[PDB]
Amino acid sequence: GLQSLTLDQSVRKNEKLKLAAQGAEKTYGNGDSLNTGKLKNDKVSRFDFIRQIEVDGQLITLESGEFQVYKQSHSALTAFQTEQIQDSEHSGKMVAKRQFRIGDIAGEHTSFDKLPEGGRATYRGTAFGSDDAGGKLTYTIDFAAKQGNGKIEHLKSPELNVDLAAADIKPDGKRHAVISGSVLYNQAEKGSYSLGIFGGKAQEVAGSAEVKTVNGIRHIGLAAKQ
Amino acid sequence: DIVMTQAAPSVPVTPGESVSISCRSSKSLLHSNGNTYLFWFLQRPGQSPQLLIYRMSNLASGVPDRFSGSGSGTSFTLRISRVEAEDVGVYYCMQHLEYPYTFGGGTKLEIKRADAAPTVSIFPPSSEQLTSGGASVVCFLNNFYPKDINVKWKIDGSERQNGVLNSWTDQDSKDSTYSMSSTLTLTKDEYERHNSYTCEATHKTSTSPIVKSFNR
Repeated sequence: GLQSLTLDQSVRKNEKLKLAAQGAEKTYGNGDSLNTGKLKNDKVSRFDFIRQIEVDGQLITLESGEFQVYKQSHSALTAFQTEQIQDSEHSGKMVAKRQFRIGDIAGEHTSFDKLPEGGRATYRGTAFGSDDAGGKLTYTIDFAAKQGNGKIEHLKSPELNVDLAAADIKPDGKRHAVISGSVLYNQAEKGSYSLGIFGGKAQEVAGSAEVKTVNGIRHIGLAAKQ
Repeated sequence: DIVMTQAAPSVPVTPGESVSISCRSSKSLLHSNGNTYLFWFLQRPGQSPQLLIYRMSNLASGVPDRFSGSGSGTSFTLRISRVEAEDVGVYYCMQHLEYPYTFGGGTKLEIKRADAAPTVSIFPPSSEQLTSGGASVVCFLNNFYPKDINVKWKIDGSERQNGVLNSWTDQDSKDSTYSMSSTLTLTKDEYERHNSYTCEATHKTSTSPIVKSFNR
């Protein structure tokens, strides 16, 4: 599938990201490439992570937990399940604290100017959030109307099974085809979503959603293919 | 607040020996993250406290292998394995689990050296002082063990008892000796109004009082 992924959002300028799985560990820096080629397509791969920096000669761990990678053929995305984090803010201790957030959404972006000029495409894939990679994403794009819409199903948390309301395809800053819209729960707005189109023939979609729940804003990683 | 109880105000130890100083918290200092937020410091007189132990057991950089720390969660112990003269001071335990950060009362580490004799020195008032109007006859009874000593002053033979100050040293960090200074202060004329001045040191090591004098 996608053979490499450049880590950008996932590891900032003066950080090192230590990934470990099945006894092996490798360290990455910003701009470094992740060998997604070795990973299974259409599944979440999990690694132990430690995000680190160096302060006046000593190595400091900022956060640790589980690093997740979802691989498709022309797109892939990463996410972080924090388990422990530095509370540099108040009690300067490493505190047990769980948060889930998307890292990088990468791949071969489809140009807005090189999209199919017509026809209707259906994408099927995964929606994954905190402790739950079992969600199903269904998304439809009408290339004549240049509009897309979809839905998220099969997530354990009921408020995360939402509609991805109809939205226009637009060019982003790099003229990549992107769809940014509203998230609905039982037909009422409860958040926002964004999906990029990937592959030379718009084979795939990948992106994320942010849903407001009674427990706060929750992030959902999204990836589907024709 | 969390209270640090350092029961013993002092703790006797002989050189080459093993010492233990105990601390006690009013709450388990072990965090849910597994780390026990306890410090140990040493403060020598006229100096800032120096760090010895962090995270209850870890030895701060540049601290001799001699030192170590252990603890339960509410009971902590600082341990010096082979006690040197330079360990003499006050040991404070500190918690930094929650605000406010609180310290233990302190535990003075007293060294038990073998009885030593003073080296009494007498000095007449400074040529500089006399022109300023005064006269301070100073006496130094240095490097003696133990602290129990008494000094007398003889002016031409008659006992001098009023206008004399005695300053005592903290146990010496090189030989675990004690020292003190006696200072008989008079006016320019009052001092020149007499000829012989002497120092009478009385210590356990000598039944026969220790004397040091000068004549003009």
